[PDB]
Formats: sequence, C-alpha cells, structure tokens
Amino acid sequence: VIRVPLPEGNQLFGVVEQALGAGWMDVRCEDGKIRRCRIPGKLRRRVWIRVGDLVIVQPWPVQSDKRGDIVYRYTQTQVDWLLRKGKITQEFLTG
Amino acid sequence: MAKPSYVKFEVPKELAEKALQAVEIARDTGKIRKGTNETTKAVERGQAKLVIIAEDVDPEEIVAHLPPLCEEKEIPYIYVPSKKELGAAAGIEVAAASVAIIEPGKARDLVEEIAMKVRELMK
Amino acid sequence: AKADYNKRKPRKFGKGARRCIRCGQYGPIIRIHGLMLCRHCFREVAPKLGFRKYE
Amino acid sequence: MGQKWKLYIVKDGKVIRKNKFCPRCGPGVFMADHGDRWACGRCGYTEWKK
Amino acid sequence: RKEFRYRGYTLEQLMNMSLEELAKLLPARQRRSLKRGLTPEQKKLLRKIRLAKKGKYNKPIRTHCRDMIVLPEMVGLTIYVHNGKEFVPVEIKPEMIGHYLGEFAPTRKRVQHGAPGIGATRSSMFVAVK
RNA sequence: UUAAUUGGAUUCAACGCCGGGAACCUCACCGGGGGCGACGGCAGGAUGAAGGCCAGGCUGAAGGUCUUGCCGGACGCGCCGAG
Ligand SMILES: [Mg+2]
Ligand SMILES: [Zn+2]
Repeated sequence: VIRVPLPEGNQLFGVVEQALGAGWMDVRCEDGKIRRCRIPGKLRRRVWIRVGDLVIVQPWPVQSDKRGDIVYRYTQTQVDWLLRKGKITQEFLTG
Repeated sequence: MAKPSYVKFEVPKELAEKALQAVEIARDTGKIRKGTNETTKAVERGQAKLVIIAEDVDPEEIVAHLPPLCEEKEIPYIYVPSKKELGAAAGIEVAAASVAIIEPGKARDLVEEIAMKVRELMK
Repeated sequence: AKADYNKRKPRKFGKGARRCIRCGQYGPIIRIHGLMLCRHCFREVAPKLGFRKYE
Repeated sequence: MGQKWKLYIVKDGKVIRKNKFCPRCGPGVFMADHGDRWACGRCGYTEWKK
Repeated sequence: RKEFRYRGYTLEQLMNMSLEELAKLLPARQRRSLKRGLTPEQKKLLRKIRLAKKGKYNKPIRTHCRDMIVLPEMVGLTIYVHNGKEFVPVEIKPEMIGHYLGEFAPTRKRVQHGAPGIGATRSSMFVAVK
C-alpha cells in the first residue's frame, strides 16, 4: 500500500502557526491546548521545516498542554495525498 | 512365495545355507535384481537365474505369484527362511523377498548341486 | 518434467544472443573481425593480444 | 506409500495374465486398462485397446 | 446503407469464402500475416473459437494473444483480451475484420494533470534545497 | 499522471552521458505461473521411496496439478543445521 507517518503509538500531528524563536513552534492541532514543539538533533541537518507543512511530532505525558517533538516531516507528495482517505480534515488548517 | 501359514512342504538347511550365503559371493561378481515385483517380468520372460522366493509377505494377495507361474516356466529356485540375511545377502537393510540375480558368478557348484536337488525334490 | 522450468530458450539475435567470452555480460560487445569481448575487458587485455597504441 | 501391485489375473493351477506385453520394448512390461485405449503407460500407444 | 459491405461482398457472402481468396481483400499487413502461417498460440485459440461457434464450449474465451487478426468467424461473439493486468471484454461487430484484436483493449490510463511542484521551473530549484 | 511509468549523474567537470538507436531477450520495473537445498543428521524405505507418460479437466498455455493407471529401481526439505 503506502508507508506514511500515521499516528503510531502516541504520535501527534503538527501544523504550526509561528516560530517564537530558538526552535519553539506553536502548533495548532485538533486537540485545543497550545502545544510548543521542539526538535531533536538527527534532522536539524538534512531537512527544512516551515509553516503549512503538516508533519508528525510526539507529545509528552507531562501536563498534556504544551508538548510535541518532531521525529519526521512530510513531503508535498503526501501532505495533500492524506485528504482523500480523510485521515485528517484540512479544516483544522483554515479554522 | 507364501507365509508359513501355507503348508506347501518343509524347508531343509543345506539349501538355506548354500543358497542364502551364496549371494554375497554372488553379488560381488554379478548383478542383483532384488524386490518382488521387479523380477516378475524377467521371469515372465524367463530371465531368472537363481530365484529364491521368500516366506514373509502378507496379506495373502501378492504372496503367491511364481508358484502359480511355476507350472508355466522352469524356475530354478529354492525356498527362503527369512528376510534379514535376504536384504543383507545383497544391497540394503529392508525385508527382502526374492533376490533373483542373473549371472551369479564364481558360485556355480552350489547351483549344480542345490538347484537340481530342489528340481528333483518337487516344483 | 522438472527439467522444463529452469531451462532457457535458444535465441539467435538481439542483445541476449551473445555474451562476453571472459566476463559474461550482455550489452556493449565488440564484433569487429570476430573476437567477442566487452568494451571493458578488451581495454585491459589488448596489449597481450598484440595490439599497440601509436596515436 | 501403501501396497499396489496385484490383480494380474491369476489363480492356482494355471495363469493367464490380464494385460499383454509391450510391443515397443521387449516382452514382460504390461499395458494400461484405462477403458478406451491401451495407453502403454510410458512409450505412447493408442490402439483403442483390444 | 444498413447492410455492411466490405469490398462489395456482404457478410454471409464472405462468411463462406476461403482464406487464400480472402486475403486479396485485406490491406498489406494482414495479407502478409495470413501468408506466413498462424502462430501456434493462435492455432490453439482458433481451435477454441470454432468449437464455441458450433454448439460446444459455453464458457468465456480468454487469451493473451493481442496479435490475432479479427476474422469472419469471430463476428457475433464476445471474446476477451489481456491489457496487462486484467481481461477486458470486446464485443466483436462487423467493421472490425482486418483490425488487430488488441487494438480495442487500451493499455494506459488517460492522464489528468495536477500542479507543478518543486523543480518544475528555475524559480523553485535552489530556493528549496537550501 | 500511473498497477509500473526501474535506476546513477546537477556549475565549470549532469543533460545524442552510462558506448543507453529498449517490440520478445537486454531488465534491474508492475500482473500471473512454475522449478532450485553439494553435505551431516530426523520421521520413512526392495511388501517397494526419489523420480517419469498416451487421453481429459483447471488454466492465457501447459502431465504444472487432479481424473486415469502405466513405468522406473534405491534413496529420503514431510523435519534441523548448513550451502
Ligand atoms: Mg522488456
Ligand atoms: Zn568482458
């Protein structure tokens, strides 16, 4: 079929609003509470993330409010591919 | 070649010796054609030289084939006591029925004695 | 027959009809005046075949 | 693996074996009893069995 | 102009016609194919169309030979082809004789275009790869 | 875009380049079908293993399987390690 970063384990879907700075990313998920993603060191080299890139992250059971952590990105050949299956509704990106 | 629950006649012992120990010396010189249903065609032709038919096989369905084919051919033969020295007389270790081998060499006086003994004994 | 399912076919033209006499590949094979080698093997065996490079 | 070599019609006192020899090879090797042809089993033969 | 005439000869007027007198009424390619004999597979397939034409073989005809040349035997029935992954029905009608069998079983899905991406032009080539 | 549209090369020094003018093969790619364990040991094996065919179904086509019964004369991926 296809190998896509679905929610495996406890993953989250990160669609960011603004970069306050130094790696903090305010994310706007379907969950509601303002989460603030940060980044590991394996990908800070070869990839390039910005706004509008729906990507996958991972949250942390501490306070479940401001969490998230990048593990892998999405390429433009998947971001809109993930619409027809309805796995994610894009109206969590226009309001 | 029936099972001992078939009283055809008796079984002497010089026959057993000089035709069962008469196979090793007869295998290391010629050609062995073991098994029951392997030689049936060659004796149907009449190719069998020294056929030694057994008494171990059951049930009484494919046990008697040369005795009923006896009165149609010449069959220089003997009767067989058992199976262990019969598989081991030539070849393998399984239950053997009739090691009826063509040209058993260097072992001809045992033929000239026992084949004609069992000739003039019965058929 | 279990000898009818690992046996090839006798081609007689097309890239699959000839292979190098020393390496064994199909593709760029030299057929000038008869010898049948790669373009890669002919280059590291030629000075023993008699050839020389003058220009 | 069972046991199957029999029914080569046979009694006591005389024998007349059921299936004939093979005309292709030497005598001794038998033919089929399929019911429409004597296939000869291995050599190929379709005389529409007699 | 409701009957079908190929070169002045109706269907059942040519249905009984031979195969060497037939080829004078077909273009080059099919006249030559009819002249180097039929391949073995097409023999095996004609020997399954003719049975299905008399009374027997009431069972879907399948095939891989897309090269077979439609003929006045096959007019009326509906045979299959193999377009790479599946067998696709081709209801044979007059005005097909002469054409190739595989000519009616297309093989590439019609293409409909999305939107250019990262590299479709010199303005989005190095401004993406950092 | 597609079932697949196989890959490598990206300034000079990647783009009629991989001697690459591919109908089958070449072929590495998508759909389907069938074969392959030198060698040591295990269930089993001359009451006959491995192993092979005229004819007919299934099949795109095939003793590839099954129907049908003929043959061949010793070994054995149905089991473990290895190769
Ligand atoms: Mg090709
Ligand atoms: Zn070479």
